[PDB]
Amino acid sequence: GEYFTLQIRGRERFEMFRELNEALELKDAQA
Amino acid sequence: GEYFTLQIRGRERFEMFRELNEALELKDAQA
Amino acid sequence: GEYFTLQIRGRERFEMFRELNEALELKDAQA
Amino acid sequence: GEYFTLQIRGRERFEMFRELNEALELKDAQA
Repeated sequence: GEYFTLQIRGRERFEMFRELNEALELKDAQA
Repeated sequence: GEYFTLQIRGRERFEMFRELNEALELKDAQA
Repeated sequence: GEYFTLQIRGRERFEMFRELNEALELKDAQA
Repeated sequence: GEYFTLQIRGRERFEMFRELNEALELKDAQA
């Protein structure tokens, strides 16, 4: 369990990955 | 709100997308 | 190497995964 | 066109996003 940084270039593509990470984070917030 | 099919070639890559869809689906199952 | 189907519900989210698959497919088209 | 950082927790999940970003980056390297 470690923390990694994902620096991507652009703006819209970064939002796509942000959505996939938004649901995963929701898993940790499944209370 | 419609249903779309994503047919990908390979096997491991398909699992990656499956994980991103596993959390999104978890959002719908946030009960 | 097999073919799998990824049926997702919604419309915008499907586009996100479509982009990640658009680049991967571009890898196979790296000629 | 800007640069954003995606800090995710874990280790395997970060690899998944790294793959989707590996192909996108390959698009910029389509020479």
